[PDB]
Amino acid sequence: YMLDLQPETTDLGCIQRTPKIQVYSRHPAENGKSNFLNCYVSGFHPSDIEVDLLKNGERIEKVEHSDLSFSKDWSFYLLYYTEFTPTEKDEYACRVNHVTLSQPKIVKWDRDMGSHSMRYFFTSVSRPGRGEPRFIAVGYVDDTQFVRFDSDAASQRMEPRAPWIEQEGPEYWDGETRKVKAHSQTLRVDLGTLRGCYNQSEAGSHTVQRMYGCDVGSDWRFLRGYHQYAYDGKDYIALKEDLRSWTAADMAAQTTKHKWEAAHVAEQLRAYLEGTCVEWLRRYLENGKETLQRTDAPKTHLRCWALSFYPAEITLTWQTELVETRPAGDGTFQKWAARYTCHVQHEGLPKPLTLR
Amino acid sequence: EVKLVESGGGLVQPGGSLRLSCAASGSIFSINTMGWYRQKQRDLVADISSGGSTKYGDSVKGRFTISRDNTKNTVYLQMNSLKPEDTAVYYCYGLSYSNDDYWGQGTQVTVS
Repeated sequence: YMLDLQPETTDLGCIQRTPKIQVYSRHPAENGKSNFLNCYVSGFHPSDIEVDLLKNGERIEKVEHSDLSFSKDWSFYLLYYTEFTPTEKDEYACRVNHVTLSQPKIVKWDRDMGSHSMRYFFTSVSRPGRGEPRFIAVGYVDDTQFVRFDSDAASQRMEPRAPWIEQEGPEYWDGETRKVKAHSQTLRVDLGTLRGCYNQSEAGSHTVQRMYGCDVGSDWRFLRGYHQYAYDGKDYIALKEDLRSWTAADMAAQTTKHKWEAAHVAEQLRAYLEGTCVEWLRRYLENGKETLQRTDAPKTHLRCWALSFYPAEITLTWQTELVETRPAGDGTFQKWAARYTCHVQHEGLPKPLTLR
Repeated sequence: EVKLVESGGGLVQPGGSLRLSCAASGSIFSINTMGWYRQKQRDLVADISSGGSTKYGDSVKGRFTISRDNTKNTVYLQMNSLKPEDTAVYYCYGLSYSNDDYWGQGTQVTVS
């Protein structure tokens, strides 16, 4: 359930990161047994990226990818995947091209290896001359995506991405579609506005990112709310933890801050984050209790491995190189780190485990 | 191990055309996909597998055509309706059947 404000309320008034790449299978590879080959790219900015899955020196034809989302530091992440049956002779790799790379990078597949939250992420990237900006919105409950919207897709509707949200009727999807299009119109106007506030050329591509949501404890009571904004991967304006004042990053954001303090925008957001957001999060937790209220403990086994766990939050410490937690593609997550002992903290564990 | 011999670049008037060609050395068993990138980053222009499966970058779709000799490991790029924004160094590249990439030195293409 998204925010429902008028477009003029969030009216604005006035650094490249290279991707980390991981190639892996969803399950442990067995020759002759069907599996999924994954390429996980994360930590990159801007969002424009080209990813191929390779089999024996050529491109795999039917490769799908997840909806574009970003982390707390505004860097993007994507999962590219395809169904495959590995054999002894076949060799697989992932190729990634990005503005930060002087040539495409190839990473080969090594065959031999509580609290709750609702979040909404919005990304708008301008394409001068090629039309309106590319707009993608995604909604999360914990680490489970449940809705999405792509401006380039054919439906022009908010679409389900979890089984439990398909229960909702047409009135829900009509309202979500209407609201997500209003989020898109606001972001498009902001892209044109922000180019003027920074005196930038009309030919360059720029990115606007918006995030908001709410946390609740194990008692499903409100803990914290968020509402943050970024331009080209850098903090622009953010609502503080008290949800009553703004953090502006530069002089252009200070003018928006004063326009938003006078028009009382923070008060309209706090009503949503403390009320509506919490209310519908509890509705989602109830309707998807078989999915959302589960915890899968990591199957564990110098390299400490942790597989098939949910939620994604985990801690692996050696008593050193730790990879970013990665999606298996089936709702679970994976991670590993590199006299000695390995400590594993996870919500699905009674007490921290120790691997020697 | 593998050497890529490029040819066919140079100067051309807007609207004109050029044919690039890239020949791979070594065994015919050592190269699968062949194609071109063009140039911070370098962008995909066109590539083709040994079986004839092609892929084109969006900015050259319709105007550029890549083809391959069945006998040798040699590919050709027919670049039609060239624009000033097509000016770049075009790098030939190839992929071994173990996903090792080989890169040529590149050929400058300039459109007046």
